Amino acid sequence: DIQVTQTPSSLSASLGGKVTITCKTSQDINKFIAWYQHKPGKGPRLLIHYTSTLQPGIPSRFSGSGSGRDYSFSISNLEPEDIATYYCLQYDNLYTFGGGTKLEIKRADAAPTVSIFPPSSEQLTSGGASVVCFLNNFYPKDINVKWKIDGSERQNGVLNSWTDQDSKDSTYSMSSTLTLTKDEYERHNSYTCEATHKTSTSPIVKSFNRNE
Amino acid sequence: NKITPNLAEFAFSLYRQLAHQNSTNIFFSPVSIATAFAMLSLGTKADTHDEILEGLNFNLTEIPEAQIHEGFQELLRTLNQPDSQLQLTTGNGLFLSEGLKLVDKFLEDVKKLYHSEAFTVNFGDTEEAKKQINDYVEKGTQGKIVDLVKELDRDTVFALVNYIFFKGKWERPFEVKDTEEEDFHVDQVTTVKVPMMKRLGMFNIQHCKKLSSWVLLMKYLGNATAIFFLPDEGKLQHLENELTHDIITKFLENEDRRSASLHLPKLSITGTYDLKSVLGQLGITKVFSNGADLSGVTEEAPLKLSKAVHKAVLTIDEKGTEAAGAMFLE
Amino acid sequence: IPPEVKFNKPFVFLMIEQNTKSPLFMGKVVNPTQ
Amino acid sequence: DVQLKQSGSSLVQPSQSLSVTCTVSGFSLTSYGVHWVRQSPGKGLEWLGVIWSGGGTDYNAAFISRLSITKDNSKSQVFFKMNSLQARDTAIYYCARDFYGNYGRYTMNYWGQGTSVTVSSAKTTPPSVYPLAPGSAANSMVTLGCLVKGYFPEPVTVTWNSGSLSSGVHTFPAVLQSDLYTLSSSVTVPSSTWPSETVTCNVAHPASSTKVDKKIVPR
Repeated sequence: DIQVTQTPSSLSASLGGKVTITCKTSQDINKFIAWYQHKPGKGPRLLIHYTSTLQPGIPSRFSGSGSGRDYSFSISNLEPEDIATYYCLQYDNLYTFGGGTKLEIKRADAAPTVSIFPPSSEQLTSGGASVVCFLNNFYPKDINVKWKIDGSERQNGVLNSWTDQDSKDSTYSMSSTLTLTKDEYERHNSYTCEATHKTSTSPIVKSFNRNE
Repeated sequence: NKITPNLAEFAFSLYRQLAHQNSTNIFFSPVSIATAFAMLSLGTKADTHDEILEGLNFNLTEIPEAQIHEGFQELLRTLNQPDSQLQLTTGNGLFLSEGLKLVDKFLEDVKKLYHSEAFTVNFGDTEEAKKQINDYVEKGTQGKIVDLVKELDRDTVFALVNYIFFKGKWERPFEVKDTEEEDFHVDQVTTVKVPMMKRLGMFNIQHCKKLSSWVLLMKYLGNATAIFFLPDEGKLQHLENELTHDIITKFLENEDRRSASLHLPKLSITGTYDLKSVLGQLGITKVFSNGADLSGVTEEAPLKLSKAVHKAVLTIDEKGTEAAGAMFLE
Repeated sequence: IPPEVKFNKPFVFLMIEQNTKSPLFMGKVVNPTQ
Repeated sequence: DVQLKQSGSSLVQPSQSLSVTCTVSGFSLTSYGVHWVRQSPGKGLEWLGVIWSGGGTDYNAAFISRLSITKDNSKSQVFFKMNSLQARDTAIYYCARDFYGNYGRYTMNYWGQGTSVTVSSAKTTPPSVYPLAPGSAANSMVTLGCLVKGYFPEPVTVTWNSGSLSSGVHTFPAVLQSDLYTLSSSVTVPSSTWPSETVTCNVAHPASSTKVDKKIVPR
């Protein structure tokens, strides 16, 4: 029943910089807090127990402190191998994980490369029509995509998916798919995806005409 | 295993050291003692290192070090392998002072080859440090070895612990109602009454001319066997002198059985050994000296061993045998 | 008549694990009243 | 030599129960407690319960009516059971072991490898593969794509020219669409290379024993 508030839930940090995560508990946990690193496809790895005790082999980059209800965890000299999700765990009265902090790499801003694609003829023979928009290699991850049909905005039937931070250049990419019926699709002419991103005050606009 | 012959000869070398000390009940774990020192040797160099492994009855020219450690890796994994009828567990724990500047290769080697757990301990809080080491051993031995460490220097830099736990049932157990008080001849003129388990049955029992002894093989359910050697009158020293790994293997290969009336005492034995001086007589000395080279553990400051303590406990009764051992290096 | 085999004087023993043949424990009993 | 090994990954129908076994070695269950933890997609780690060395149990309060943890000391097995599963119970389920955390308290370490659980009434379904080519009217580089629509279960694998186009590829995580999965993949190549040279996406769906090659042709 002990509640744990871990903050921030996500953090962009610079290589070589320092990051600090805090965990606040709903009552005194008497320094029984531990910290874990979690990478995809791996088991959680114990870094610290009893607030500040590092496990053997854990680099000196990692440290923890606190008491009562307020704890903190820090990574100094951030390295690429430290990019992971981190969790605190109170183990004073049963067990409660904090909500996690997903750590990502800071880099220079990059505008997205935007590409729009009409539905294929194959898909139309199944009676459906998906319009696809790729928004590739941008930074930071925050981005909004708008679909417009013959001028008016459409929100129903849109599915979005984002890649994780790119292993080649640490950018993000995103796919947006607007799915309509074939009959719906052939009732309109102009289809547009608009990308709004901090790299420009003006959105990036890509479109096609169904009859062109 | 390519190291089992060496472990058996180490058993007999260490036994003979312990038997040369008045007469007392002897009970120890060869595997526990050897595993702890072989694991420690990963952090040693030069003469310090060669003395340890040679004191475990390895010739480093005949079996290279990498083969020795792979031998222990596979041995330990096999002793721990799943088994439903026999309980058998063994583990190694490395307890390291906070801020000891640890050589990473040593930590990686003991985790891979000796399956070691590793813990950060503040030996300055002596009650909590002792509690953790004693907790590791008590849980490993399922309550049989309690409070192994009573005094622990607050300036301790590391401790290395092995435990082993064994609990087996006799393939053919005794009946409690047939156990009776009978004489045990502690010498040629003195007897004491002891509870003696008794069964008339089919036993694997042979007389050995090389040993001048009767040899009984008592099988456990699962993958273990106890071998008992009953020397002929006046031949206990001869028996101790002639034990070899080749002789033991020959007995294990015989599966024949014959009718006999067996009388076997219940046993409850505990002993604590300071192994420093007897291991010294087996050649392991530099590691306990100011010249010890433990620079594979840490390069920050010179380090040596000051203590090598082994405790082992045994219960034999009508159902089977329970035994545990712990080896503590500091 | 089956022989009587009495472990009623000092004796030696070994406990062996079957797969490895390794010597898990070794002992000598000189006096079981310990 | 402390090991925790879990049973294979499961498909559970909605409203039915989930069973996972954790088999341990290198220690006795009479000496240490074994925990269960899950991680849902896009969520954090969540502790579910524990069975103590003595056989007592404790559970996350939000699951008390749903969970059961039992064990067999002599077989070194721990058994996790959860009833009435729904879509939001899809997650990776882990076992983990007590680890000395000072003054008699224990934290978690020595994690099992995880059991991926998907809760769904879907049937195995091959994907449709649709080419993404730029509109008739549309520089130095050109982007093409493939839309892999309506398959179950995960995963599918996508390559381009049999993996020869490695740089320039983005394959996006699948999303649920009509109780089936959909993903897309893009490839970016020099415009001197397409359409003058063929570009093909190769899609594999092992669960249905399907491979599809789809050449991207200009519109």
